[PDB]
Amino acid sequence: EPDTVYYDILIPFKPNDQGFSPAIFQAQLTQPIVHNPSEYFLSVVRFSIPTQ
Amino acid sequence: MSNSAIPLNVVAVQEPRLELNNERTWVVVKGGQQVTYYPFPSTSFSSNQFNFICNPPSAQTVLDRLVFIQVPYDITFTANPSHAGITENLLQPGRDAFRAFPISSITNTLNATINGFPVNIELAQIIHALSRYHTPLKVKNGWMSMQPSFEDNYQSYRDADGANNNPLGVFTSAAGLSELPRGSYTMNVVTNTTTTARITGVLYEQVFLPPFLWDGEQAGGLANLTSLTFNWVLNNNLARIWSHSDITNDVSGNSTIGSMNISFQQPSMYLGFVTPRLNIPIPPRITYPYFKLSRYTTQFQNTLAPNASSTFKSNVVQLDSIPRKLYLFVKQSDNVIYQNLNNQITTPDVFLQINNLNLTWNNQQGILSGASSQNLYDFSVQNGYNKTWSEFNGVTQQFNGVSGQPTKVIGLEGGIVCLELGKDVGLRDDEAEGVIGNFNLQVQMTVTNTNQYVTVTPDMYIVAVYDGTLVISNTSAMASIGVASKEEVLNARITHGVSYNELQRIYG
Amino acid sequence: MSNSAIPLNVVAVQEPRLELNNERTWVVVKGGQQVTYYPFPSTSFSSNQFNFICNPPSAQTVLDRLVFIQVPYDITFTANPSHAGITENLLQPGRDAFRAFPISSITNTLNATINGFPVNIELAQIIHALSRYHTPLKVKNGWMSMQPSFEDNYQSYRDADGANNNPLGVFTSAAGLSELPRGSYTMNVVTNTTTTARITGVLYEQVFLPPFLWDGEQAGGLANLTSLTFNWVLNNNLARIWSHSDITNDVSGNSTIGSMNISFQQPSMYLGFVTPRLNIPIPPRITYPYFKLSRYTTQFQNTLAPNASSTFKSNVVQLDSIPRKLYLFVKQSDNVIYQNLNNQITTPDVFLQINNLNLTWNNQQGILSGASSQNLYDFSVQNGYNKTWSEFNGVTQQFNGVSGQPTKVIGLEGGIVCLELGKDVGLRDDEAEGVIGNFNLQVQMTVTNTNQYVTVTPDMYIVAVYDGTLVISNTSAMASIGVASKEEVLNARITHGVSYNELQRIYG
Amino acid sequence: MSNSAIPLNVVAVQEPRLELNNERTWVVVKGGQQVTYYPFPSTSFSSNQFNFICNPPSAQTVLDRLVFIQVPYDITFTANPSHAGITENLLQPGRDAFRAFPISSITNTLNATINGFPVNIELAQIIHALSRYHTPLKVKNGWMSMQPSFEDNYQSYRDADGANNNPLGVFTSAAGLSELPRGSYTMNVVTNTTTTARITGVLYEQVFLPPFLWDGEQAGGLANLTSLTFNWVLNNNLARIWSHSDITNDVSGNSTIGSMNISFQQPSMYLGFVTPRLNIPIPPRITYPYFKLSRYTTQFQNTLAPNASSTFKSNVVQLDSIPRKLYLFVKQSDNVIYQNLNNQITTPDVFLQINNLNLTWNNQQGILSGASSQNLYDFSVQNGYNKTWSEFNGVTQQFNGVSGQPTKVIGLEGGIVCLELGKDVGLRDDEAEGVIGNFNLQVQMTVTNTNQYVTVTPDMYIVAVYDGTLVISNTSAMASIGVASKEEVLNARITHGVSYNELQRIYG
Amino acid sequence: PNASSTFKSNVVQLDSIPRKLYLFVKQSDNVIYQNLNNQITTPDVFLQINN
Amino acid sequence: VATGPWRLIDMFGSVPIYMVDLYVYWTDQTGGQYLINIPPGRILTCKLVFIKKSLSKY
Repeated sequence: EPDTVYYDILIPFKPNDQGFSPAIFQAQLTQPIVHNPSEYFLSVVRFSIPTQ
Repeated sequence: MSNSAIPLNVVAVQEPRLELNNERTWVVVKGGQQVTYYPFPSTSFSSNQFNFICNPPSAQTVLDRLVFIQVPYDITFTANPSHAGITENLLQPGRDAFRAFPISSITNTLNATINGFPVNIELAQIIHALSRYHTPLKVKNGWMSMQPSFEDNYQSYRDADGANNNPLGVFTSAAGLSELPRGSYTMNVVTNTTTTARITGVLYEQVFLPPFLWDGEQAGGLANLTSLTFNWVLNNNLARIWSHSDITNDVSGNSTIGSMNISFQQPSMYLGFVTPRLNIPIPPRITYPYFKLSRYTTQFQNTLAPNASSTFKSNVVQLDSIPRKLYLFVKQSDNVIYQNLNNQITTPDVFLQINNLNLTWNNQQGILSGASSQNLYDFSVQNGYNKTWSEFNGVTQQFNGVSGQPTKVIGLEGGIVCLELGKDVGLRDDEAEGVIGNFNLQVQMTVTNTNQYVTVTPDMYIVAVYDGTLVISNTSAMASIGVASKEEVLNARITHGVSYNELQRIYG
Repeated sequence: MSNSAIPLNVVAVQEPRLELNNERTWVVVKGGQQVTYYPFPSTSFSSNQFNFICNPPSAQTVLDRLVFIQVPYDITFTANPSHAGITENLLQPGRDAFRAFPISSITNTLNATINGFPVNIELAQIIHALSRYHTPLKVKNGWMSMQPSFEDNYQSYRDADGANNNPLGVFTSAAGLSELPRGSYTMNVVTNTTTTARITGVLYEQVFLPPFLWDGEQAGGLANLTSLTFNWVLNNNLARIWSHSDITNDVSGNSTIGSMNISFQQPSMYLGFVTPRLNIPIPPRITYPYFKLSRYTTQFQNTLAPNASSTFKSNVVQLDSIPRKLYLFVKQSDNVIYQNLNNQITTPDVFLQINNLNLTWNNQQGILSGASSQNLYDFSVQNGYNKTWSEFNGVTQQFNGVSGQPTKVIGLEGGIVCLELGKDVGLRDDEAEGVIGNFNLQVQMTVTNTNQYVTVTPDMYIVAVYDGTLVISNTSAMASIGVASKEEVLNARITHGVSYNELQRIYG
Repeated sequence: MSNSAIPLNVVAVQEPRLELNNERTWVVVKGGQQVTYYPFPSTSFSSNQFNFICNPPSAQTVLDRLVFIQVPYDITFTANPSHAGITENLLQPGRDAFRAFPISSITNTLNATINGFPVNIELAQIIHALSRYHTPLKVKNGWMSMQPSFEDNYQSYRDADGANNNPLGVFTSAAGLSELPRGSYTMNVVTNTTTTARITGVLYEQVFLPPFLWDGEQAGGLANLTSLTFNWVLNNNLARIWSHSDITNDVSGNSTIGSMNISFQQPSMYLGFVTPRLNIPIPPRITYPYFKLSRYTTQFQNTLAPNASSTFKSNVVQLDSIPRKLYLFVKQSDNVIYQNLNNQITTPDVFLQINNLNLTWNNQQGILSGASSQNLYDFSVQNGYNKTWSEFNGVTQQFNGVSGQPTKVIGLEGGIVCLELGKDVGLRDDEAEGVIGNFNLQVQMTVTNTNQYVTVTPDMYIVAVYDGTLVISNTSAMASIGVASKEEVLNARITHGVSYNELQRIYG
Repeated sequence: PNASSTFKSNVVQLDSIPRKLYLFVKQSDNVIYQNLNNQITTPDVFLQINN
Repeated sequence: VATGPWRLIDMFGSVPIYMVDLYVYWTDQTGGQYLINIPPGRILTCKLVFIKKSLSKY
């Protein structure tokens, strides 16, 4: 219910036995972030990617 | 009738052979008028995602609930320059065929938004458990059949071959009027040889998330939609489509296949739109039963092998309302089985045997602490299980009748228990299956590894299924969970009219 | 509960394990005294046509709907010049049986008049359409177990052997609690070698045509009949009873068997008369459901093979009343396969695969034209089709694993599309399933042939089936289609009362 | 209303895809909180019998109806002088497994007592017949899955091997999703070698009898009770559990396995007790349905074999009141089988085929004079016999092609006929399914031996299952058979409302 | 040249009951017309109505 | 790093959120997907924001 809540998404690092990482992360969160998302504009700050 | 303890009330009922007189009435069935089928080719196809976007053709056009997607493909196999040779064609006769069900298994997640309100499911892990029941033979043989449809019986592929029951076998050698095996699926082989294989065909997969339905029963369609649209994001690996036999390796072993490549072409959704007749009107706002699948999973470090037991406590999770049903099973860790694909390709899909489970629900601990695993099976085979007890508690000794050898064990499949909530948990007074708001539960459950070669690092899952009633209007897309209230569940007047079976029918 | 967009109403149910209270009754089950049975032997059978007549005892005895006719027989085969070869016993363990279903396949037409109004069904080809359609496993394995009744699933016997689901194998070799293959049905062999063979037995077949029923449940049996006479008339060819596999015959197209003759000894037919209780009487005049199959057939000159596609045009027709159900299967022609027995004995009972169909009901065209073959299968299964998607549209990639042969393709079975007009075509408003007027159809459609072995000239079909009511009173037999008026049908007070599915059962 | 000899009124029904407006009500299911399972170890167990005794948690706690007992064992075999050599492992790969349902068939008679009133049935002779009768695929592959369950379809184990469909084989050879052969069951093994073997394992078996049920559905749990107890009084032979095959042993009737000795450990029986929810109460005296099935037999000394024909007569008996159903069947040699270890182990429980049967009720004889042996299979599969016609009356023609080996006939299980008394036999009006009292019945019938090797010496059982009410109230529990009186049966108001195919579902 | 068959008369809506009506199968015309000899040779007659 | 002003996307149904799912891709002409790959030494980091619609818009 509060006016605004931030969330952080980070992906660590996972190689195959064959050295490769999928830059995807996915996660079921053990407890809801927004109580009811009908009244939120979602937007993103500060995202960053290793392009090495 | 009378004359036993309390006096009973009496009715006579006619036999079948003769009624003969009863009040018979001619009935006219009326659904109209034009019934159709469209093929919305997926816009923007790729190796990463298919995306369809398709709006109902006309005003007040009801939309049928079986939806699916066909996708023409191409694959090539290449030999791995170790263990060679390597004699004999890469693809074998009763050794290698599609994983069931293929597309769904390699889908990270699929999304669809009915009328601007989003609904999504998690196809990858949910499936192989949701597929195990509530399936009967009738239904298995029907709608489901289009996608490769047979399960994984054996704990590991090596042993299986060759059985009258073997999972990946060619169509001949499957007993008449019974689930056929995954080698049946017809697609052309362009060239098969040592060092090279390449194949092409076209696979139909069902859309699997309710409201849409996959069990053969039929129920109202969703008028009055404005715009449906789907979205398929493919799971990164893409090798997981294929299955294999650990046998063909052999003895080193670097599996003879050294790799694979999988390619796609435009694939098309297939929806059907009926439109109703003028005389009979459909109401401007209608309501539907919509369920919700979510999965909460846990990681672990300590492994067992090959037949050692242990214990695992789950992770505290919170659920927004009492779920209708709840699934709970152990499995070989996803984290691993992903690197080094050959294991990924030849690794089967079966669950460690649940020795006992003990669950602490809201305000309880140790619920079903004293139920013999045997007990955990009887409920529910009732809910729908459809596998035989022998499969549950996986093991079978098959002796070999020759001196002198050790006899040998096989492992078949794990139990995949479930507890309907008001039935097998016992729901506290003045509260019922529908009710909001919050609760939370964690299941601490001992289990064993039974697969006879590999060292199985485990994980736990928990697939919950909420019951909600969503309204589709034009244009609106209301959805509600916990529609009942506390006062209403107390002193709701009961009925002798309907009975728990009919309730059983609705899902699905 | 009143928590939804529109308030909804609540009720409670009790979980199966506890009511524990609700009103119980005691239901005594009254059935008229003196059920009897009797074999009515054929008054003047022959080799050409045979026919029985029986009269029910009186006005008040209710005959039952399930009738069947058992017929004893002998045969004899004799090895021809100049094939041999001529080695091994003239019959072989995996290769020989009766056609499912044996005397049904030979009948040119079965006529049976009731109470003085004659209703008849042609049976040579109409029987195989109806055969695959409505039965499920549990009912297939009941009454319909008396005739050798396992459906031919490959496109030619030649390939079948030896699969443990091969359509004509020996009892052992057929999996546990399943549909057992054709070969298993017993009759004694007095002799067998090369150059000669002779078998004797007694084959049951239950007379098919409605009213009389072949599906398990009982509906009030015809009464009050006054008199009833069946009579068959068989195809002169008669060689069709026996079926034989291809492999054994040698190359140069020479056939081991040809030729042979059949014999029949006077056959019988078992009716079951029941008579009601003293006090409960049957109404003077009653009313039963009255179905009516028909067949329309169109053959062409053009031919396709061994797997090339074609499109074709069915002849135009005019239909008196919209029928309940329709069947549209195209099969290898009848023009050929009555000429020159080895082929006549040999040919299987499968039809060509449907690449798609385009249909026109009245004044519209293009109905179903964009619906992919896969869609047809789904609606057909929904009607009860019962066969897996793999065989419908059949072909199979069974792959070789030897350096370096090519990899065999198998022609498998056939597809037989069915539509229900209210369910599937959609009838214009004011019109419904029973109503009368003149609606012309003409079903164009494209087809591929699949068996690898022979060229085929194909004759298309359309079976239609009207639903009427027929009243029996002694002795009268009024019958009427569409009972059923345009204004009455339009007004249509509609009951949210009866389900669809229960309605589904009293087929058909 | 309109157009039939008799106008019959109309109602229109909406197609399944389109309701779409009808009173949709949210329904909640409510059952008492906490259902918990307790394992009672058994004090006072021996090789001569098992003894259980159990206090409920209290009164006011509904005890669920499903019950079962899990028992651990220890069997050792030893080699036989002097048919030897008996090269190769004492126990064979496909050859030898558990009989089914092992602990049930061994039990000489079983007694339980609800709350003071004793209710017991005999297990040893009853079960192998009552087994067949009310199971499809789903129901047999469900609860009854736990004990071995595959029937003895073959007339001797000699002929079976090596068949895909063989009665007792390893799980490897079976058809996906169907009943497994008895061999699959786990028999954890200590050692085996020619001259010895030792197996050890735990086996589950469900209590059979009324009320407690072994069927698929489930109904209201017994309450309210104070005491319950079970007594298994085992049979004195105890070697019968294991089953052998004659092919292995030749040729003086000297067999590998003689002799051996079984042992049990302490068994425990599991039952779960639901407690209802405080708010909605359960009444002080509840009334259930109660069935009980008393067998009647006869001993004959007239010997017939290998396939000679004969006729018999039962001897008179005097049933107290009409029984709900009646299973008649000849079965081999009860006295004869027991002598010899050899006999107990290597013989199946099939019964000879009824060539024809005649029967007498009270006051009429020649009921079913001329009903074809086949006509007797037509009913019942109406009362759910659950096998093919072919296997009923089973004889098997299997031909062998070489010159010259005579083709061989094969033994098979024979028919076990049944008849519910209202439905077939017909009844003097004023007599129904419940009413007391006296009646007298004698069965005559002709059977023919069908297996090859052993000459059978017959005896024929006649089980009869009565119907009746039982009221369980806390102090004491009472029951009447003959709950109906004569004047009440006559003139009982008849109900078009309830369907008859519902009474199929009741039991059991 | 003497094998039997069945035939479905096409549907036909009338306004007023006809006093009488005559049904008869016969040799189909088109054939009779094509080719001069064929055209002269073949008579008027019909096929025998079995029922 | 965002530099202003807030750029908004919308949100729709009334399901309490249970999953953060995110995929990153890099594209080349001719426009093929190629899901990005993270090197041995670095961590990949987004941030997120929900704002209550009522503060932002009438």
